[PDB]
Amino acid sequence: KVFGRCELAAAMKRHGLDNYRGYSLGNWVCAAKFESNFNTQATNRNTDGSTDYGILQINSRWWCNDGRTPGSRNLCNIPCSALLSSDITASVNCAKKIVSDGNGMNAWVAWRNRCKGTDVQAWIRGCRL
Repeated sequence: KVFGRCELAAAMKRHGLDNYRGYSLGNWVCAAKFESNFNTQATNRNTDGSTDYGILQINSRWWCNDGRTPGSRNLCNIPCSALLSSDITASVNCAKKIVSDGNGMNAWVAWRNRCKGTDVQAWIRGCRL
């Protein structure tokens, strides 16, 4: 599925991301925009044997199990396939786990590079929430 920004904002809010651990909703929408262009199927296969999965491009070394990645920790306790669902349940819960394990949003390279320090509220402006 390719989300729209406001549709994604509303789904992320229903899953509790608005101000989760100090990150206002626009941060999460901005991260998704630049990680995957809102595509739940986005899959980026790296040369270290890991892969980044789904709308938030969560990586298979620490976070989800794909059975092909060296050093696997599976800290979200999910198959990476769950991160490719059209419904964002697994991706949101795993994003929460990343932060609950002491990582900022700085875990998402696209957030660091496209979102941190900008007017991220613009990503939810004019959305029904």
